Amino acid sequence: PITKEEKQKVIQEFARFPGDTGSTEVQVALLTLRINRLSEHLKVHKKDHHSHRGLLMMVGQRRRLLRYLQREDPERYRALIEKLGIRG
Amino acid sequence: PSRKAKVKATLGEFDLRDYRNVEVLKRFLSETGKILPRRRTGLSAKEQRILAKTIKRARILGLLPFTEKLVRK
Amino acid sequence: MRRYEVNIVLNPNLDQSQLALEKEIIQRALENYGARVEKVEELGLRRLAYPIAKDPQGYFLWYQVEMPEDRVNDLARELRIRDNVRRVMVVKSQEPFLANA
Amino acid sequence: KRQVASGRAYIHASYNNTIVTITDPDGNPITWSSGGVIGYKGSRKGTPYAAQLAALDAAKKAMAYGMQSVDVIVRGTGAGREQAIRALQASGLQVKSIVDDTPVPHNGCRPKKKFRKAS
RNA sequence: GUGGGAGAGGGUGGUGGAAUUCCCGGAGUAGCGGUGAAAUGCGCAGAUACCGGGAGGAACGCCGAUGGCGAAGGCAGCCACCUGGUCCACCCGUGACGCUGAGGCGCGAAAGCGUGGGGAGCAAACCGGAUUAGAUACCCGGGUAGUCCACGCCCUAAACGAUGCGCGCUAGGUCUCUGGGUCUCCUGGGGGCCGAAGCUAACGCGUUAAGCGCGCCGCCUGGGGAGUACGGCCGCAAGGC
Ligand SMILES: [K+]
Ligand SMILES: [Mg+2]
Ligand SMILES: [Mg+2]
Ligand SMILES: [Mg+2]
Ligand SMILES: [Mg+2]
Ligand SMILES: [Mg+2]
Ligand SMILES: [Mg+2]
Ligand SMILES: [Mg+2]
Ligand SMILES: [Mg+2]
Ligand SMILES: [Mg+2]
Ligand SMILES: [Mg+2]
Ligand SMILES: [Mg+2]
Ligand SMILES: [Mg+2]
Ligand SMILES: [Mg+2]
Ligand SMILES: [Mg+2]
Ligand SMILES: [Mg+2]
Ligand SMILES: [Mg+2]
Ligand SMILES: [Mg+2]
Ligand SMILES: [Mg+2]
Repeated sequence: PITKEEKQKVIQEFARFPGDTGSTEVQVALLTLRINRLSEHLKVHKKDHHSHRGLLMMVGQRRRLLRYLQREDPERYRALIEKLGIRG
Repeated sequence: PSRKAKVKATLGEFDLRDYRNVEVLKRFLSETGKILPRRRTGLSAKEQRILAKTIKRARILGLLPFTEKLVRK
Repeated sequence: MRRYEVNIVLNPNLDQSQLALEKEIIQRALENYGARVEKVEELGLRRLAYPIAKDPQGYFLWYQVEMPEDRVNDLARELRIRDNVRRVMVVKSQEPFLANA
Repeated sequence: KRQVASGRAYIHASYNNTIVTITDPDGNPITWSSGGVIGYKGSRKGTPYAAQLAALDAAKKAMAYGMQSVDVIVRGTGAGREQAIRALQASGLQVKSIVDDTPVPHNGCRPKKKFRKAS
C-alpha cells in the first residue's frame, strides 16, 4: 500500500507552500497516486469488482477537483496536468 | 443455562492474543472441544471475538482440542 | 519489512544430528528469504491435543522475525518442504490485548 | 475362545434400529447384536425393549467369550439408546465408564431432503 | 492532512479438523437399511456395527448473536499477501470544489447456455418400491444434468424495509455494536424496541419518519384481456428489455 513516507514524499512534492496538506493540487496528486496503485492491482485481480467500485469513485473525485481547478486557474491546472502526466 | 461464574472472573491479567498459551485458554473450552459461549466466558463482545480467533489458531497449531468426548452419560 | 512470528511443529523423534539438520535448514531458509531474526523460543517436546502425523507429541519452536512481506508466503512454502516439519504457522505479529487488567 | 475379560461396548442407536458391538480393548470386535439379532423384524427393532434384549444378548455372548468389565461408547440418538446402557448396567458386566462419542460434522455434507435445514 | 479504530467488504495463493462416500487391512456373523407400516435395495463373493491405513470432493461445528461488513446482489475454519469502503479524535490544510442524475458504462441470488476440468454428499429428469377409488404427486430405494472450478454469456426475482438519493428541522425512554471523554455517565457513528408532537383509510410510522420542509430522478392513473399481440433492440439459445 502507500506507506507513510511515500505519501508524505508526494505531498512535499506537490505542496503549494510549506505546510499545505490540503490544496487542490495535493489532492489530485494523492488521488492520482492511489488510483494508479489501484488500477495496477486491478490489472491482475480482474475478478475483484469491489475494489473497482472504489476506483470509479476515486477517479470521479479526481475529475471533479480538476473541473474545479480549470474553472479557477487555468494556468495552475495546465501545469498540474503537465506535471502529473494525466488525462489524455 | 451456563450459570456459575465467569471464567474471566477467576484468572490473571492475561493476553487474550496469545495462541501459544494453552493453560489459560483451556479454561475457555468446554467438557467437549467446544469454544465456550459468553454466558460462561463472561467476556466482552470484542474480547470474546478475539479469544475465538486466538483459540482456533491454537487448535491448528495442535495445542488446544478440536473436539472432545462426553463422560458419564 | 514487517514483523512476523514463524511457528514450527516438528517430529519429536529426532536425535541431535537430525535436529541440528532441521535447524540448519530452517535458519538457512530464513537467511535466504531475508528474515532478520529477533527472539527465538524453543519449547521442544509437548503433548498435543489431537495427533499430528500419527504422533501424540510435537517439537515446538517460535521465531519472531522481520522480513519482506511480499516474500513471506514463499518462505512458508520452503519451510514446509521437509517431511520432518509437521506444521508451519507464520502469523503477522501484533501487540498484546488484555483482560482482567 | 480369546478369553478377553476387559473390553469396550459400542452402543450405536439409530431411529430405525439399535445395535451393540462388544470389542476387545483395541477396538477389534468379539461379538455383537441388534434388534434383528433378537427376534424383531419391522419398525419394532428400534424399541426400547428391543434395545434391552439386544444389549443383553451382546453382553451374554461376551461373558461366553469370557468378558468381565467393559467401557461403554455410545454413538447416536434413538429411543432406548439409554435403555441400551441400562441393560448394559443391569447386564452383570461391570461397566467401567459410559462415554458419548456421537459423531457430528463441522458442517460438512448436504443432508437428504428429510434432514435439511442443515448443511 | 495527521493519529487511532472495528469489520463473514473484495481478489489471490496456502493450510486445518469434524463428517459422508469410496478403496486397502485387521477382527467379527446374519442381518443392515428404510417406513405410518412396508417393500424396492444392499448382505455368506462376509454386508451393517468396531479398529487401523489410503484417496478424493464439498462445506466450515462451538464461537454466533437480537452481532458485523457491504451500494445492491451478497459475505462465515485458519494464515499470508494485494485492495475497497467506513467511523472517531485533533480544528492542521484547500475555499463552495456542492446535491440529484434521463442516456451511457459497470456490478448483479438462483436457475440456465458455451467450452474445457472436476464430481464426495445431494439431487430436476428419470428407474424402481409403496399409499390411495386412481397416484402422476407427496413417503422409501436408486439416479442424470446440475450443484464445484476456470474463462465467456445470460440480467431475472417476494433483487423487500414490497419504503428512490441528499440536507435541515421536530420529546423522551430502554437494549446493543464501535470510537472519543472529565469513563455511574457524557459525546460521535451503526443496529433494534417503546413512545411526544405530528402523520395515516386503517394497520401502523414516529431523530433508522410513513412528521415538518427544499432540491433532483423513477414511476402511477378501474379490472380482465396481458407482461399477451405487433414493431424494434439485445441474446448461442433459453429468453430478456
Ligand atoms: K418480438
Ligand atoms: Mg471478509
Ligand atoms: Mg437378495
Ligand atoms: Mg472419485
Ligand atoms: Mg447457531
Ligand atoms: Mg482496510
Ligand atoms: Mg482549520
Ligand atoms: Mg485562506
Ligand atoms: Mg446472474
Ligand atoms: Mg449458477
Ligand atoms: Mg455449464
Ligand atoms: Mg440418494
Ligand atoms: Mg428420492
Ligand atoms: Mg442511535
Ligand atoms: Mg447510539
Ligand atoms: Mg414504534
Ligand atoms: Mg399521539
Ligand atoms: Mg379497460
Ligand atoms: Mg417475462
